Order: sequence, then C-alpha cells, then structure tokens
Amino acid sequence: VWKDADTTLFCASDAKAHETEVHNVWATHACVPTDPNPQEIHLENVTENFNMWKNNMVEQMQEDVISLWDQSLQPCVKLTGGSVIKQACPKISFDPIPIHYCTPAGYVILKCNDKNFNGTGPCKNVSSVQCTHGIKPVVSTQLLLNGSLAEEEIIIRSENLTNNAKTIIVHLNKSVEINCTRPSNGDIRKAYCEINGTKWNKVLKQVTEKLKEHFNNKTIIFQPPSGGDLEITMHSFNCRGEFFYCNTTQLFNNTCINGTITLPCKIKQIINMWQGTGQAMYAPPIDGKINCVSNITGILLTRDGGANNTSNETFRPGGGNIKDNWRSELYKYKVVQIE
Ligand SMILES: NC(=[NH2+])NC[C@H]1Cc2ccccc2[C@@H]1NC(=O)C(=O)Nc1ccc(Cl)c(F)c1
Ligand SMILES: *[C@@H]1O[C@H](CO)[C@@H](O)[C@H](O)[C@H]1NC(C)=O
Ligand SMILES: *[C@@H]1O[C@H](CO)[C@@H](O)[C@H](O)[C@H]1NC(C)=O
Ligand SMILES: *[C@@H]1O[C@H](CO)[C@@H](O)[C@H](O)[C@H]1NC(C)=O
Ligand SMILES: *[C@@H]1O[C@H](CO)[C@@H](O)[C@H](O)[C@H]1NC(C)=O
Ligand SMILES: *[C@@H]1O[C@H](CO)[C@@H](O)[C@H](O)[C@H]1NC(C)=O
Ligand SMILES: *[C@@H]1O[C@H](CO)[C@@H](O)[C@H](O)[C@H]1NC(C)=O
Ligand SMILES: *[C@@H]1O[C@H](CO)[C@@H](O)[C@H](O)[C@H]1NC(C)=O
Ligand SMILES: *[C@@H]1O[C@H](CO)[C@@H](O)[C@H](O)[C@H]1NC(C)=O
Repeated sequence: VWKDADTTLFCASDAKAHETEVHNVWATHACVPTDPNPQEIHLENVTENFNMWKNNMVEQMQEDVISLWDQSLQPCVKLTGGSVIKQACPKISFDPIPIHYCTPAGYVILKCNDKNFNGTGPCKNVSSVQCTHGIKPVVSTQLLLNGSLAEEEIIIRSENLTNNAKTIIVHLNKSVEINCTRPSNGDIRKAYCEINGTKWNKVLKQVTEKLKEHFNNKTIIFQPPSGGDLEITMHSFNCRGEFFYCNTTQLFNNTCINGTITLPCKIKQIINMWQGTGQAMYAPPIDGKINCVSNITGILLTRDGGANNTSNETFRPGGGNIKDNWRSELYKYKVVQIE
C-alpha cells in the first residue's frame, strides 16, 4: 500500500577516497557505497502515474550539485547579489562520477520501464528499487552530455508542447560523439569541438521526423538562439575545470538534412552562474592539451512563438535551467511511501 510522497533522499557512489578529483572527494564525504547486489522488483498488473516535471527528486539532486560546486569550484571573484567576494581559487581536478539516489526505510522508488515513456501519465510496466541508476551530474546547456539513452525511439519530452515557453527535452536513442579540444602551444582561450557530421545529420533528421508526429506534420525548422546571454546562445559546459563556450550554428543548420564539423569555442573565466543570479570570475586555463570527448545524449529546444498561421515550426537550442538536465535522467522514477 503506497502513496506519492517526498522524503529526504541519500546518495551512493563508487568514489575513491584517495582521489583529489572533486566529485570523488564530495561523494566520499557525502554518499555511501553502492549496493553490489541491488534488487529490482517487477509489479504485475499495476499502472502508476508519473510526472517528471513535478518531482522532488529533481530538487534534491540540484541541491547536491549546488553544494558540490560551492565547495569545489570556487571563483576568485563572486558577485552574488549586491556584494563582492574575493577569495582563493586554485585549479582543481574535475570529472563527474555517477551518483545514485536512494530512499530511506519506509519508502521506495518506483521506476517506469515502458520503453516509449514520455515522462508524464500512466506507466504499464512499473517496478520498485532501492536506488536509481548512477547519474553523472553533468552541467551543460543546449546538448545533454554523457547521460542515458532512450531505449527504442527518440523521445520528445515537455511539460506541455502547445506552450512554447516550456523547454523541450529531446531524448536520443543513439549517441553522437563530440570531441572538444584546447590545444597546447597564441590564444590560450581558443578551442574547437569536432563532431562526425554524417552521424549528426542522420540523427537530426530523425528528430525532425519525431517532432512532426507531435506537431501535426508541420515543417520542422532549426535556428540559432535569438538572444540571451552567452551561456545559452552557445553550448556551454565544463571540461577538466575549464568553462567551454561553443558555437553550434553548424549543428543547427537545416541544409544538410557530411564531413567533420568543427565548432569554434572559447574558454571563459567570467561566467553567469547556473546556480542563479550572479556572475563569477575563474582563473585562466591550465597549460597543456585540454580535452573532453563526450556523448551527446539529449538536446534542449525552445520553440518559436507566433507561428500558428503558418505551416512552420521553428526550434532553437536552449537550456539554462539545470533542473532540466537532471529531469532528463530522473523522469523514470517517483518516490512513494509504504505503509
Ligand atoms: N542568471 C543567472 N546567472 N542564473 C540563472 C539561471 C537560470 C536560467 C533560466 C533560463 C535561462 C538562463 C538561466 C540561468 N542559467 C545560467 O546562468 C547558466 O546556465 N550558466 C551556466 C554556467 C556554466 C555552465 Cl558550464 C553552464 F552549463 C551554464
Ligand atoms: C531511433 O528512433 C528512430 C525513431 O525516432 C528510429 O527510426 C530508429 O530506428 C532508432 N534508432 C536506433 C539507433 O535504434
Ligand atoms: C505523454 O503521454 C501522455 C498521455 O499518455 C500525453 O498526455 C502527453 O501529451 C505526452 N507528452 C508528450 C510531450 O508527448
Ligand atoms: C498548454 O499550453 C497551452 C498554450 O499556452 C495552454 O492553452 C494550456 O493551458 C496548456 N495545457 C495545460 C494542460 O495546461
Ligand atoms: C580528439 O581530438 C583530437 C583530434 O582533433 C585528438 O588528439 C584526440 O585523440 C581525439 N580523440 C578522439 C577520441 O577522437
Ligand atoms: C563518421 O560517420 C560515418 C557514418 O556514420 C562513419 O561511417 C565513419 O566511419 C565516421 N568517420 C569517422 C569519425 O571515422
Ligand atoms: C503525417 O503523415 C502521414 C501521411 O503522410 C499520416 O499518416 C499521419 O497521420 C500524419 N501525422 C500527423 C499529421 O500527425
Ligand atoms: C556563431 O558563429 C557564427 C559564425 O557564422 C556567428 O555568425 C554567430 O553570430 C555566432 N553565435 C554567437 C553566439 O556568437
Ligand atoms: C563525458 O565522459 C567522458 C568519458 O568519461 C569524459 O572524458 C568527459 O570529461 C565527460 N564530459 C563532460 C562534459 O564532463
């Protein structure tokens, strides 16, 4: 006998105590070991309702990542709400590790196993677990990096598609590599990312096909972001502690719907913080080759307003609300209380 409930969750990880990598240190102090023999239980003949858009798990993971980042990536200058904070800022070691979220006694996590599950409504194949799978707290905009894949078809997610103010999460079923590089000795801040364009265009082809199923077979057009700050108009993310800002115009160019695509990037020290309402200044990049190779696993889209009287829909890449990054992995779970 169970009902929807929110409770305070705990985490589990495979953090190495000896590692100075800042996620390992965090999890070492803040999580417990993973259960080497987790036990999923499948529930016959039970339908359960889910709502990825209103899920307290999402608020708890966000709290964790804000706390991880507050203790490990301190800027030299923090400008948060009418104040200024000069403070030390050494270069650190940085590479996200999977984190599991688990329920305490009296509770359990239900997991939606339906393979087309769009994140809202009823779920036919529901099971129960002590813990979610391990989720890398990857902070980025525009493209979801190193997450999980949709198991069958590309899946379109949104709290309400008819409403264009609401972000769309596209869940890929086949990842595409993005190889990102700040080459060593010029412009220390200069970088690029490379993507196999044959792969990428075949995927963007399939996404347009999918979007037409939700938008009445209208014509699907991709465009670069309108305005907003740099963290949004570009694919922004963190690579070995460096904040990379990448121009995705070539990713979102409806024409090619074939070779290596080279996105130009710039490392920035001054940034608008994702944790909200404030800019921070970080230290200049470490020397040497700086490289992250990442799996693109989702896309974040914002749809254009005012296209009702045409046969077009226009999608621009978006993001900015990091809560949605965690929703893209947490959509398949809801906490319930047992009695
Ligand atoms: N204005 C701010 N200051 N923070 C507020 C967030 C919330 C929000 C909602 C919609 C659109 C943009 C934003 C702001 N998000 C960002 O500042 C942001 O996401 N920046 C950020 C910063 C660093 C990295 Cl690696 C990254 F991926 C993102
Ligand atoms: C991904 O989904 C599309 C439909 O959206 C489907 O046509 C295709 O077969 C899937 N690709 C993979 C890798 O299974
Ligand atoms: C998800 O499925 C539900 C009904 O099962 C439907 O109401 C909703 O429109 C779907 N969401 C999206 C974004 O496709
Ligand atoms: C979805 O958005 C549309 C457009 O704003 C709006 O008419 C409607 O109220 C929303 N749907 C729901 C279920 O609230
Ligand atoms: C990624 O980028 C560069 C080539 O531009 C190279 O040094 C590195 O080995 C590449 N890695 C992969 C996995 O392609
Ligand atoms: C790029 O993609 C094409 C088609 O997906 C593939 O056949 C080719 O091997 C790839 N090129 C690279 C990066 O080796
Ligand atoms: C899109 O096109 C096919 C016919 O070409 C049709 O079967 C399907 O109903 C259409 N989908 C819509 C409008 O959602
Ligand atoms: C991205 O690069 C293109 C180069 O064609 C440029 O025109 C565009 O304004 C750039 N976007 C941003 C965010 O500066
Ligand atoms: C994605 O995963 C790869 C392999 O673990 C890692 O090298 C890279 O740093 C990750 N990407 C980001 C943006 O954190």
